[PDB]
Amino acid sequence: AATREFIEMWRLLGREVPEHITEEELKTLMECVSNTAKKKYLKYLYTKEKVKKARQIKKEMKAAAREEAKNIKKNFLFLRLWDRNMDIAMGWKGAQAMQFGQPLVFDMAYENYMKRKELQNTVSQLLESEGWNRRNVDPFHIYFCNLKIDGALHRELVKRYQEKWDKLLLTSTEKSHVDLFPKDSIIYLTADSPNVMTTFRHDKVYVIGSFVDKSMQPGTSLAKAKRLNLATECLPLDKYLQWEIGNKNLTLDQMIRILLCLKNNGNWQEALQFVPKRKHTGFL
Amino acid sequence: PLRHLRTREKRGPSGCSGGPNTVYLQVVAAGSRDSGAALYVFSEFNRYLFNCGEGVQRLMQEHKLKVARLDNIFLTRMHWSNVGGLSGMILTLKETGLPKCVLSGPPQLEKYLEAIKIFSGPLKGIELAVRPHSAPEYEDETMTVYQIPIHSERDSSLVVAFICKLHLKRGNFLVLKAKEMGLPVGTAAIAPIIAAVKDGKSITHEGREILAEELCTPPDPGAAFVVVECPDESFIQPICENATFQRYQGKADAPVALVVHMAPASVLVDSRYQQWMERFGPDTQHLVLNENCASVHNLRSHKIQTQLNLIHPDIFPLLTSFPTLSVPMVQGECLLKYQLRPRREWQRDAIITCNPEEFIVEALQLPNFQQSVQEYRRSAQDGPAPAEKRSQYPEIIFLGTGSAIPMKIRNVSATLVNISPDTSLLLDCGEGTFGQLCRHYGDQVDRVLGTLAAVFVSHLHADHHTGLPSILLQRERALASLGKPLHPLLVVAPNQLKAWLQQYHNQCQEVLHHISMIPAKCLQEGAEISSPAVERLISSLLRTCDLEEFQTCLVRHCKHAFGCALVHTSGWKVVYSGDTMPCEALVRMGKDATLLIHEATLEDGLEEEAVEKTHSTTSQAISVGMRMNAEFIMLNHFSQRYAKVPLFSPNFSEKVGVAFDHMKVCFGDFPTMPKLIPPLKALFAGDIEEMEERREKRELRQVR
RNA sequence: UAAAUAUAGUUUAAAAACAUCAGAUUGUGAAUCUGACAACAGAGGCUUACGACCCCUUAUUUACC
Ligand SMILES: *O[C@H]1[C@@H](O)[C@H](n2cnc3c(=O)[nH]c(N)nc32)O[C@@H]1COP(=O)(O)OP(=O)(O)OP(=O)(O)O
Ligand SMILES: C[S@@+](CC[C@H](N)C(=O)[O-])C[C@H]1O[C@@H](n2cnc3c(N)ncnc32)[C@H](O)[C@@H]1O
Ligand SMILES: [Zn+2]
Ligand SMILES: [Zn+2]
Repeated sequence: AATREFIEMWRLLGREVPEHITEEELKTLMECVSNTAKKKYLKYLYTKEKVKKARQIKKEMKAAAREEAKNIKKNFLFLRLWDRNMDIAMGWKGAQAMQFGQPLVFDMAYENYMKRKELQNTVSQLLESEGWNRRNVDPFHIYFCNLKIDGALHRELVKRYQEKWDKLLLTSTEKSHVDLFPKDSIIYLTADSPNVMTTFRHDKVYVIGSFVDKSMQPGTSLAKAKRLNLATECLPLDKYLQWEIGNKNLTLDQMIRILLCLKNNGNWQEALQFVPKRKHTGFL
Repeated sequence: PLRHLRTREKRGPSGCSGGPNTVYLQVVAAGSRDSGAALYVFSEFNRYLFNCGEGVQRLMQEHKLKVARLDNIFLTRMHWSNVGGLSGMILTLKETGLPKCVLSGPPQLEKYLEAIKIFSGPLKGIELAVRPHSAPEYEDETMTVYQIPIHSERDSSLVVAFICKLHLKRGNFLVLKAKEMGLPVGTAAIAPIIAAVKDGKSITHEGREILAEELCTPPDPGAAFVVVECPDESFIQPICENATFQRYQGKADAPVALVVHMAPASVLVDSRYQQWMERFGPDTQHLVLNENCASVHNLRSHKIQTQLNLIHPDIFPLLTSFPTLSVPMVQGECLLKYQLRPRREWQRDAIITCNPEEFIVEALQLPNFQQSVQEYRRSAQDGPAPAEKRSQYPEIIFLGTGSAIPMKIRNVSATLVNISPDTSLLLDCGEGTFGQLCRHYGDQVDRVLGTLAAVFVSHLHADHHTGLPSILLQRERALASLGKPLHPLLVVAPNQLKAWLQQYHNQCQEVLHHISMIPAKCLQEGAEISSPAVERLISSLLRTCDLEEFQTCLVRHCKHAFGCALVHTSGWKVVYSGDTMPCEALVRMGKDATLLIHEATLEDGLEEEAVEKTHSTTSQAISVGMRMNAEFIMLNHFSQRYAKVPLFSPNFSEKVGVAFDHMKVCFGDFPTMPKLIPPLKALFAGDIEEMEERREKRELRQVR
């Protein structure tokens, strides 16, 4: 193809192009309509290899050091099988969560407003968001709504979870949140909501849009929450925090962590700790 | 600090790069009567402005033309149409933190800078270096400027023409070809000799002599463009026979890409001028800026007026816009672009369009606008008529309600009072005041200027008297058209205003022959009887304006700040207060006034900011009117924070209202004013819901 | 409107550290092993390249006499 040599010459120009690239990555570069998009995408691949090789050089160093130390070189109550034990313990809590835990909904209706770069990141935060829920004392009953089976988000989640996807203790479905819970008990959280949330109510269902807008798209969730007559709310960031830098749209992992602390009787002092410190110059 | 200075210092002596990648020529002012003529040059490393006229800064601020990056401002003539409005331009640069700005043009610029220091104060913080045409050629990272002084057959006969020349840009370097030839590429094996092949220098490699130009694309020789102004007929002959111009037109190795023509229609049709224009060659494009260009510059002002016109057509009148030649030319248009590098072409994509139909539709689709307007229309149009049918005069036209600097919606303070159909006076004259007058009346501007009886200046702040000269020259032109004899205008202003005009008169251009200034000190109550010459001028003011009394006082503002109070033989009294805090002297003078025009710069809760800034808040201004017992209160001189509408305090009664640009108010409209608020809130619902969030944020931030 | 800023797990400084996901029946350095994900707001440009340089959008914080 004409694109293959297109890259090789860029290698002669030293356009920060990686050494080895799979054909799968080549067609992704094909989709790039602009040279700057190709320039940006290639740099991402280049740093991808740089971290891996630096990772590997520092990795074989670990093996070499450990084996050398070994060459130079009772009564127990429990066997060292802790990692397995915690996984089972979290599973039991997770099973209880889906029978009695408060429903937390992740809305997956934003797939049309996401590029591939942001769609990948959304799954990364979704993995972390669910990870923190599992380790929590009182996990939420996480709901994955509007998750099309053939959609990109569903396919990406399967690859990152592999066989664990079918064993996760969460409800994943194609039906909208309005079809699962009463419309009067649903609060669509969003930074653009004119209403400021003061108290975490345990009888309400909170909807978090699984949307990562690196290219800012204000009001996307508000329009969704206004097309259907659903209440909206926003965190009291300005009320308590001296915001100075950055955007007020927090990450999904931070969002669920903030809600998790609030649901555990924590006050705004503890709950808002998870907001990045670089964004605010103190608390009050 | 600023970003651009760091980038410049990073490049060092313009190293690591040649000329700018792209350089285009954009028109900011098409040359209309209201907006004047101006030209804007864009480049990767530098930006230049030509003929900074009155209101030019407003246009650049409105059309996303960044001001914090300008380097030089070129003036083709020392005439208020070209240097006027420059004072406000300098302040804008100072606010942005620009360290130095270079001015080029006639050698009268240095005297003008010290002339503006009388009222503008010290220009500390920004270095003003005047570069007269006698100075050597100016060299930049982008282009060289040749200043040509032209003298017609201080100095009023001097016109400066600029012959710019873009520097040669190094061509692209073909990496693929060099490697095949046997030139290693990569690491230090390419870094040293890549510059040599890029700079056009022959390089020797392993005994092989390689010409740099061979392995690189043909470098751009550097397009040249000319900016020339021909004010009148007396300037054609010197321009045609100028020796310097001949070096760029008849020659074949020094082509001219473009030639800006800031000349009237009569000059262009001249036979001598036509031959000179053709002498540049058929390959030279010609751009003309004059009054023939019909275009809309203040698009936002037109848009908002059309939306407001729906509420009340009379109170919100719609704005009205004011030959085959051998050599073809392109008529100037706002935002019209002419690229000079890398392609020579006319870029017409950025030209704005003024179609009202979109504006009306946009207003109607708003949530509660149409319903509110319809509700008000039936309650007023079909409602009971007032028992007292007041006369159609006096009518107050609020040409400007700005505080410090003009913006898209609000211009600096300026109010026109029409005492009768054949007489009027201006209560204030800020920068661009004439432009508002021309826009508000169009073809009727000359008639209105002919009825101008007197002009009042509250104080020496630049936002109150910087537009007076523009009125004088335009009034002189307007009077000549009607054939009326030319007589000096009556100006009421502080004594120190003479120094700024006297300095300008003796160094820049004769303007005092249009002025018969009455000091504001002798017009106060119980004031000492001045010289008989001043006394007869006072008698003229009352007679010409048909005013029973013209009072004045000292308001709580900067030193030598005065208010106003108009009394008419009929009985109605109009009281105007410039920038002032709540003052007791104003209350005594304006007692039982018919209409009150009071400053409302700041909102509620900004009381502390008002005393330091020496102004009044919305509630403070309203309370003054009630203390004065005025039949109605008009608020103007709003801060630029409330660009569209000020915050509506709960104290707003039926005797108060806000002011808008190009807004006509008559004594018979007072009962209607309270009913116009609900439609205004719907129209400005978005701006209304954004202003109080800052107030909510303000309280928390100060509390913190 | 203008000027500085913007790290999508979080910080540091101009690439790392601590975290995240999958697999592990671990003899108590699992304090590990084999994988997954590594985009310093976004988009479009310039250049042999540069995180440089240059426009445009959104967002944040200040100022708007
Ligand atoms: O462009 C701004 C600006 O001119 C003015 N404005 C609004 N808030 C402020 C402020 O706090 N301080 C200053 N100096 N100027 C302010 O109003 C305009 C607001 O821009 P918008 O795009 O939001 O308004 P609109 O919906 O009418 O569209 P547009 O045509 O002006 O872009
Ligand atoms: C990072 S935000 C991005 C989407 C954003 N709401 C928009 O419309 O562009 C992703 C999700 O986190 C939640 N969220 C982010 N910041 C929030 C805040 N400050 N208050 C409440 N919810 C927030 C929102 O519900 C949103 O669906
Ligand atoms: Zn003022
Ligand atoms: Zn003032």
